[PDB]
Amino acid sequence: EIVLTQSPGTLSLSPGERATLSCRASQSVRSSYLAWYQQKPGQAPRLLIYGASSRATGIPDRFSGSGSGTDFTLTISRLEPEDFAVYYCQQYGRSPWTFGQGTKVEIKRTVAAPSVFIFPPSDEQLKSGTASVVCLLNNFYPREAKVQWKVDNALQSGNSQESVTEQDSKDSTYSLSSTLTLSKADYEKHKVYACEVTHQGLSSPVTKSFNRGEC
Amino acid sequence: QMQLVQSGPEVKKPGTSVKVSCKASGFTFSGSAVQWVRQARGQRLEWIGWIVVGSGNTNYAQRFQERVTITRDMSTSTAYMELSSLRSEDTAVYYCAAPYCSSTSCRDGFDIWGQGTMVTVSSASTKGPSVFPLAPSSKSTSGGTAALGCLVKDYFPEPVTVSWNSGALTSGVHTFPAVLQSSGLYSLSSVVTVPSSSLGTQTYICNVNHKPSNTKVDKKV
Amino acid sequence: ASVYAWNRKRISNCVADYSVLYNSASFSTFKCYGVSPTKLNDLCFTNVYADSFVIRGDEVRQIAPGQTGKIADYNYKLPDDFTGCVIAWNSNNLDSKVGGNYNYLYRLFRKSNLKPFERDISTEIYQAGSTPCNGVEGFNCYFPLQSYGFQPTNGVGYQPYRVVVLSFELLHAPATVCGPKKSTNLVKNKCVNFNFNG
Repeated sequence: EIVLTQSPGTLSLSPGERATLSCRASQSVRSSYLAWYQQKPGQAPRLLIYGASSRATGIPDRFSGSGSGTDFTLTISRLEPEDFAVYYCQQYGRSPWTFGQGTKVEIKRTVAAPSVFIFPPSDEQLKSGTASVVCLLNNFYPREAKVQWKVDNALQSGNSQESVTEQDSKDSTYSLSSTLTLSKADYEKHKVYACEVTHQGLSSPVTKSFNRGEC
Repeated sequence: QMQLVQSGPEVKKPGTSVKVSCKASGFTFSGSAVQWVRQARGQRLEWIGWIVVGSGNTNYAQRFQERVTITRDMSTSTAYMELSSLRSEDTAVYYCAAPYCSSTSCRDGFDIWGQGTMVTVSSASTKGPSVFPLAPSSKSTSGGTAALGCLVKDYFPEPVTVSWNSGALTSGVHTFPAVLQSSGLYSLSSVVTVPSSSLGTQTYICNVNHKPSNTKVDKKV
Repeated sequence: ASVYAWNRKRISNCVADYSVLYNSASFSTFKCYGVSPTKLNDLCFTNVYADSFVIRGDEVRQIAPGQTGKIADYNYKLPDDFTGCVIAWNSNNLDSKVGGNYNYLYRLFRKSNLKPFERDISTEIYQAGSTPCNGVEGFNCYFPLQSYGFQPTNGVGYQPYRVVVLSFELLHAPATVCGPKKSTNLVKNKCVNFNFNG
């Protein structure tokens, strides 16, 4: 019954500058009834501001909510390098209580270093009758990263999933572990294997390849 | 101390039913209220409903308007959430939250949150893991920095703990998130970046541990 | 009435036949504080107030001076120097019917504890938070009355009971509310030891 859009989708402040996340309501709400939480990866969210203006217990002095009649904003006075996480709005109108889309603030200061790597299917796996190929783009930046898969010099359709890491502390960079698997006979069908990436700092894909019977 | 102690993880089946409980301790539970929320692995949060501990009045979301029943026990200070006609597309983590309310007056926000229980629902029974090598391609990858790793494929259920050289090799390790296959079994890869001069010199072994099957597998890469 | 509106009928102007009613063959509980239950016929008072309500059998034990719980805190608190009797008997034959009985209410929330013998019948929305409820029902704005789930096929624990509390009060009064005086037939023409009316 109440819609809580949350923009901007993501934010990139080096730790310490002054930030604002924003959520909005399309109906009537009692201004003390919208609260903010942050959730670190793997943990339950903690209460930060209730009443849209009152800090809960233990929260730093550095934050303060704004909370208009239906126009809501949480001022960040600074990022203390912990605070890079997601945040959520939640309303208590007599209608069903909803949650926002969730906004994530990422850390920058990360040299984009995408090294495209390959790992051929093993011998006992081919024995097993299925196929798996691994393509690892390590220690790269930013979140934008797309990899397509070159086979037979034409694009093949589905049959590939994705898995990415969250920002490691030191390098701040990302890594994607994309596995392209295949069937049995069609694995013994095509000769040319590849994985290629389109990147912001890497304009030209490596498009690394190898052959059947050679590695 | 203000806290909730919540239930344990479970594995459930399509068409079954589950009941989750979380106890309250450290505050006057007789006057507070409890709401239940669920969240998939990295999605927008989802609200279920809430119940007043004292009266017992409830409230449910329109999606779950019919197939959820929330109960409570005043005697032992425990709240139960029951899900009926469960399906495989509800695998998520369930949190129960309640405000700190102590006998005089109490907060307008849900301060206390449980640790959350993960409820897993798959037709796959108990697969067990299988480690595999990632041949460091000495033709191209054995230059400066070189990477090898292990492939943990088709295991059920989570989690699998992977470490290298019995915990000695910790820098440069990348444990990747588990992936759910269409077969119902989980899968993740663990790689490591090492100097090419020591890729052949030092032997690299990964210790893949899957507690549900108690499987301990080491593999030469 | 519901226990939150306990009814006070000032019984008086009449012969106080207590030890007459005593053996009604129905009373589960009959506790008399400060006066002998079988000699109450001889110990008589100025005014007797019969405070009647209906509670569930698990809650009767709270109805005693100095007791604590839910009934004695937010519905009806007996005085700590109470001198009187308490009467209660099972009444499930009457006050429950198929489908339940939801015409009985009892207060569930209150800011401050009832001072002994205080009646409160407000319908205001209880505010357990820190913001004005401004006459608006919702979170932190609760209605204070919860009904009773009276069903004839429960156990005795939730099974309805009727309760009457006779509060014997005594002032500097002629105290007409007293039990019957027995009489013996007239025997004449013998040296007897009489006691006529006075």
